[PDB]
Amino acid sequence: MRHIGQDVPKRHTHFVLESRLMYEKSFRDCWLHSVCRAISQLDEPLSKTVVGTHQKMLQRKVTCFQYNQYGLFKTPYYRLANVDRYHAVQGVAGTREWVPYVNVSYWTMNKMVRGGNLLVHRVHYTGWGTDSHLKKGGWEHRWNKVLQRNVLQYSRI
Amino acid sequence: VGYTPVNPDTSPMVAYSQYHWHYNLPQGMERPHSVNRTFAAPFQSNHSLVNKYRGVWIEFDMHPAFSVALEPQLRKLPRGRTLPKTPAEEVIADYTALAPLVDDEKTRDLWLAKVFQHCAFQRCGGAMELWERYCHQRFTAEGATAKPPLSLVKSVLFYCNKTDNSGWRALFDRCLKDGWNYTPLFDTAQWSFMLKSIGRMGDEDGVRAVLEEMLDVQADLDRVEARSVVIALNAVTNADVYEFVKKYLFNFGERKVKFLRTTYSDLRGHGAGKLRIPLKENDNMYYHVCWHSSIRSPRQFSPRQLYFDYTPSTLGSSSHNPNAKIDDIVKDKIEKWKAEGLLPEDYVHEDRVYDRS
Amino acid sequence: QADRRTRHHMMVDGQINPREWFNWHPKEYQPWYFDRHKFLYEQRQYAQFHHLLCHQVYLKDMLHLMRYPEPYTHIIDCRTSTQKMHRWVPHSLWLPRDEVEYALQLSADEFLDMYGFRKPDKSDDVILLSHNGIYSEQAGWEWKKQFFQHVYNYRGGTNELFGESYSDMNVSDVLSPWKGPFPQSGVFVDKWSKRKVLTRTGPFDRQYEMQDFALPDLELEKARHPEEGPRQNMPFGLQ
Amino acid sequence: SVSGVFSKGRGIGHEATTSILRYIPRARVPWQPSRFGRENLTAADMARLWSRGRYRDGPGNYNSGYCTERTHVLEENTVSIIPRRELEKYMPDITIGPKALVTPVSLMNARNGHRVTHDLLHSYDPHIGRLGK
RNA sequence: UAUGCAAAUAUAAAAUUAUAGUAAUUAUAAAUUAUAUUAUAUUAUAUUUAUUCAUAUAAUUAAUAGGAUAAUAUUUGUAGUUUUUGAUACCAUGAUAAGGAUUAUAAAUUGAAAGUGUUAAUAUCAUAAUCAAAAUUUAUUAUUUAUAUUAAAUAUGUAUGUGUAGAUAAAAUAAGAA
Ligand SMILES: O=c1ccn([C@@H]2O[C@H](COP(=O)(O)OP(=O)(O)OP(=O)(O)O)[C@@H](O)[C@H]2O)c(=O)[nH]1
Repeated sequence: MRHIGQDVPKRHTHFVLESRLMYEKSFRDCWLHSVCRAISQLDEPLSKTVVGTHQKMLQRKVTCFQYNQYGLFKTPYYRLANVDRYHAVQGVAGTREWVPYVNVSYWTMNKMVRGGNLLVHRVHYTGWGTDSHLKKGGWEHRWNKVLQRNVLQYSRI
Repeated sequence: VGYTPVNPDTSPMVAYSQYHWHYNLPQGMERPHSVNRTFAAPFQSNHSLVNKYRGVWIEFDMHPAFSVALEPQLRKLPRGRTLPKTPAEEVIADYTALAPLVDDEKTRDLWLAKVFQHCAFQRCGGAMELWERYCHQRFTAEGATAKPPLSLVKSVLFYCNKTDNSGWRALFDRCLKDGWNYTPLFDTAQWSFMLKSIGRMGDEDGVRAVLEEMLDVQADLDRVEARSVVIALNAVTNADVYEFVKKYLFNFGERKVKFLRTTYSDLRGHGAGKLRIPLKENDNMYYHVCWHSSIRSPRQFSPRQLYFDYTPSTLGSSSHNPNAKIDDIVKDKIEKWKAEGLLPEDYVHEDRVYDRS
Repeated sequence: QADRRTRHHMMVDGQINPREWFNWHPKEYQPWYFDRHKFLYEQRQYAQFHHLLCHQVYLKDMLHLMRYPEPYTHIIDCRTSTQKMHRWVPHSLWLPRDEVEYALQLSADEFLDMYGFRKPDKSDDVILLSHNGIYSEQAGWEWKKQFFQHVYNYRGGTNELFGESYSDMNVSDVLSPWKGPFPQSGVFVDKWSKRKVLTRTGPFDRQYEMQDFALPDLELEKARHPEEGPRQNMPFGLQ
Repeated sequence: SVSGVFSKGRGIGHEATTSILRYIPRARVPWQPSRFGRENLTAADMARLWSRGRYRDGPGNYNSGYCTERTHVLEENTVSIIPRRELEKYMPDITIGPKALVTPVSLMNARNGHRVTHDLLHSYDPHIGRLGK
């Protein structure tokens, strides 16, 4: 500690591990927090079994439990900073300084593509690439096609 | 380039260089590999077998008619992996009151073996009178010719080991090869219990005899629990049996000796509360076990610790040493010449230079 | 505080510092087992002779052969210095190791008329006995070089068979301290960076480490080191 | 001219094994012979180091509710901690205790192997929270 | 601005400088180096549109450890403090960007290598790092203009003033310009 015999060239690389740990905490708490939030603010009666006071008292108690839950992962994903795992450079998702597939910053992506470190193919800079969906509608169309392939393809039981 | 390494599997430049397969060249398997077939390792698990019985089995098997007849009595005796908590004196009284009635030597022996097992589980030392009442007259006395059942002898050994009784030798000597020859049928659990009991009892010759018999009969030293071996080897103090233990310790495997050292250290240190009876201090055996583990284990390299006090030669470091002795080399040469005989033998040599210290 | 034996300087007293983790060829770090308690010729010193080692024969086998002999197992007593030998091992034939190199080159009659017995036919088993089983092993090397099918060595030999103490080829397990500098034959140069690197040989090697290692007996070990710790010349965290 | 992050440390094994085990050399790591881990820290140093682990809602943070300092200097302007009694007047007190943090085994699978809501991930293997014990 | 007063480069020569003593030779030459289309001729340039531009916070980076249906390891629960010193709040070698002026129709692309914060040898008090709810003074940024106006993570109260000074931005590619 205190930069005495540091092994990693960059101190900030440990923030990547910290971000992974916060993602794991989100994995733990994403169900309990969502269930508590859903129960707390549901005005309509839950069912025949619980109505009126038996429901409002339960909502108050579950909200109290959620508040008492120390260390619950409240923060959303979009507000968690993204830091490269190669050079610990911060980039914000949605801009051009971060790529979604490789999870590395713009500078790291440029360095890796300019060297040989990531098998990618070159396309025209002012085009829509080679994907049919991108040519058809663009980013939103390919996003919707990903949704359709994932969920809407299945006739759920 | 840089401090961060480059992974060749992900980097396409390495994968497509002249030292790997280019993507234009056909992609196909080259030199199929068979590692699991040429030399397959046995399954050694770091974690112990969870479903193991972890105890001595008595091989209870009697005639079904006798078993169902004695079922009301046998409910109190232990069943397969089921141990009732009936008081031991109750079953002892039931046996001493009902054994003459049932006319079957094998059934009586099995019932007495179950009684011994139950009283051993309860650690009730009063049941040896049952052995003296029933078995001692005909199975082991003044050259008894009877052949006791394996179940009964195993149960008696388990009971005597549990109660730390001093009468186990009279039965073990009969159970050697020249007598009953029941040694090869003893389970590794039985051997571990015997070793632990003898180590607690502090018998110097018992441990040596048991270890030699185990090696002779091919008992599985690796599967014998480490704690029993540690307790057995803690009690040796005499020089002869200590030398025997030193030469015998090479039979165990490398992992076994390493974990023997680990268990010995933790038990005589932090794990002193693990044992019901604290272990006596035997620093000689502790040091020898640690040393033997160090010998057996592969030796790493620690150059700084090895050569911390290393000093170069006088002639090698003369230029870098301000006050070093150089006439010592001439003196050594003169001594070598005198030993060779070229110089006169034992000729008086005066100092060639001043002494600067 | 800082010391010449604790700092990282590459060169001390003009020679390569052996106290640097980066100053040693990587093959030295590879795991290895102690072998000083093994047989003399099974130790790592005879690396070029390891491929020529003979098989074994034990006391039980030797006693069984003495009680019940067989026509085609030549028991060769390869002991020199006839003044030392007193007893006769049964069913033994005298073929000294100092003469075996030429003896194995002779023909059948050429060997019979010189040694009083015929050639072992290069197919029958031969079992070699000598003091401490040293000359017997050295002779078994020659027999194997002459391509005899079955050559066995009796480790311990007549010395352990008759309970005497004869030490042919007097050799001391310990070695005298390396008074000279590090030999040039042990200096390793990197094939890429061309840096000078050391090797476990000369002044420091595995034999020196083994002979310096601690004794098995605690009461004898405590005699070597002084009171209040075995090693106090070094800092607390380097021991 | 010697500087040190921690001025005192304690050993792991007590005075029943080390006195005999010291005679056997230990092959320490060649490039770092002296090591100093968390299990080797003193009680106060280990406590103050573990308090600083959590980003917030932890004793290390100056304003997390579990601090112990009487005052905190903020931008060259001293400030006084509002005690729990004074906070209670306008902050309603809801507190269940250790039972609230823990969750049932049937919910452990849904919570992905975690039975504790504590912000430090608790693992049941005896190797991650590996202190001396 | 020739009337007087005034020999004067058109060369008989001996390495530079110097009173014909001062220093150690002195000069000179060639090649190359960013300033100058010419008026049919390897291209008609000349039109449209636009310009009130702003944001960063609460300190500890230096180990491996396997579990059900497997012929048996409590290795259940694996326990040896302390001699080193840089990418950190300067500095601590290299490396990718932006920047259209002459190789043209043709079976064709209108974006450059001359270098842009993070990356691989110089050290010598350095704990500066997001996990929410936060503090314009800083060159490099296309905002919605007068029928209907705040519901889900909390999300902009300011400047109506004759399409209005100076200064300045963009486009000759499925578009329409000679
Ligand atoms: O290998 C192990 C590990 C742990 N133990 C623990 O030892 C405790 C008792 O301590 P001991 O193991 O010293 O007593 P004992 O000789 O009477 O034990 P048994 O042979 O009858 O088992 C027991 O309660 C058990 O959990 C073992 O007996 N053996």
